[PDB]
Amino acid sequence: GKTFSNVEIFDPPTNYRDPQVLYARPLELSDGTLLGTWENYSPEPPNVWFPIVKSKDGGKTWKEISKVKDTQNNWGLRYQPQLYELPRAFGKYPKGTVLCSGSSIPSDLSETLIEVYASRDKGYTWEFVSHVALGGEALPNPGLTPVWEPFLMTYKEKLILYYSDQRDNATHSQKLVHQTTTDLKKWSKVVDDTKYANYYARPGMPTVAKLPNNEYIYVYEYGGGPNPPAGSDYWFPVYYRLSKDPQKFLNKAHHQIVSNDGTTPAGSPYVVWTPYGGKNGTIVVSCGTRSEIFTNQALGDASAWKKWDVPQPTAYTRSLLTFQKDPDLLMIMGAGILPPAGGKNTVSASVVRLSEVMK
Ligand SMILES: OC[C@@H]1O[C@@H](OC[C@@H]2O/C(=N\O)[C@H](O)[C@H]2O)[C@H](O)[C@H]1O
Ligand SMILES: [Mn+2]
Ligand SMILES: [Mn+2]
Ligand SMILES: [Mn+2]
Ligand SMILES: [Mn+2]
Repeated sequence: GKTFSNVEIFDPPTNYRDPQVLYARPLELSDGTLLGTWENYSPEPPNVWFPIVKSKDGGKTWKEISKVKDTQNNWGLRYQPQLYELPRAFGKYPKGTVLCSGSSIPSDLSETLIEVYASRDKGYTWEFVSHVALGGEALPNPGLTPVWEPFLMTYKEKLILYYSDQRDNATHSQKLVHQTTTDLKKWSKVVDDTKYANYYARPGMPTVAKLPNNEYIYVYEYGGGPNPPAGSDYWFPVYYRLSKDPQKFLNKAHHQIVSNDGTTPAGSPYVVWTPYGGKNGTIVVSCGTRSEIFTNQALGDASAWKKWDVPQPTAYTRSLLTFQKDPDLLMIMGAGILPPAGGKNTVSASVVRLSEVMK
């Protein structure tokens, strides 16, 4: 069998700094190997790194094979890792190269620097490729200028790196932006993806998936979005946009995700698409404040979102992975909650079948 529930990947030493672990991310290679990583809050020195775990049995067991380390800044690789496998070459990086992007940040949190590292041997060793984006102080407060949360995706002959940007700090508390490259070394000028006229709005945490009608779905948390629930004054509802050209989300209409029973997912979302479920496949979305998954089999029709229970617990930016050889299988991976986490975060995962979950 392929399914399992709550398999522990990593339990941190008890002396790791709160939250100890956070922000889990998985990747499936073209040979079926799985890699995984997370924010690893070790006592420094040495500078923090991103651990790389590998599974050859579809996620049932895991072993650390390497670390991605900051070789450039003497700061560490600290926040928001993202793994990606090149589906075609980009200059001297061929198809099957594994990228790890993430944010290099000094211990004192005074700067943020989105980097790209590459592995030419399926995750055993890593090399620095390029600096992408430099920002200011690594706290999510209006007026500071950090960059955060890289997400990588190919579109035709470009590689696009989507992220959150606080550097337009006189006009947007935070906005969503991207840059593109064709060689992994030179990055285009910043292009806006989503921004809101309310200064205090904080769209954040972009993820993107490709749909079978040649459209892309772009999902984010809309901080400051309308209709915050009773008692609260600011919330992070999950919104999305649809576009044929994934460099042009900025001019598209936005849509809140609300399931047919009225549930409104909020926080740190993650989207994938799988061919499972019909000609439109299934869009699957997780959010960071509840344990269910949200599905859509109508190409993002705003009235067609459903919600289903799964065994994987709620986690900040809980992530998802679809398996190429079996589109019915979905991995759900998390590394716990935002601090204070009380020493209790671990990295874990579950693999479910959508045909079983969606009954
Ligand atoms: O990854 C670690 C966390 O990141 C920092 O939050 C950054 C904000 O996260 C978002 N979603 O809630 C926004 O896009 C960013 O502004 C936080 O300090 C830390 O725990
Ligand atoms: Mn243990
Ligand atoms: Mn523990
Ligand atoms: Mn439920
Ligand atoms: Mn079964």
